[PDB]
Amino acid sequence: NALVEDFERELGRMLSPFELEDLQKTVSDDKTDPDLVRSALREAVFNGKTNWNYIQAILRNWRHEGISTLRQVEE
Ligand SMILES: [Zn+2]
Ligand SMILES: [Zn+2]
Ligand SMILES: [Zn+2]
Ligand SMILES: [Zn+2]
Repeated sequence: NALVEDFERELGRMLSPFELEDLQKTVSDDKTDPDLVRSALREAVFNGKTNWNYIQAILRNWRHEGISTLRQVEE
């Protein structure tokens, strides 16, 4: 999974089952574009804050504003 692979490379560690499951959920259940997830990861990297919770806070701030696809944030 390229996305998981992005996460593990930046995090420098494997995702836990819970994180793997959280990612599945956000993408399928919550219908979040994987490229939107990846751009939250990008933004955490660009901030020098590559940690799970920080990436999720970026995604939550975007979800609050009704943003679930990368086009909505701008491709
Ligand atoms: Zn990648
Ligand atoms: Zn969780
Ligand atoms: Zn959910
Ligand atoms: Zn993609």
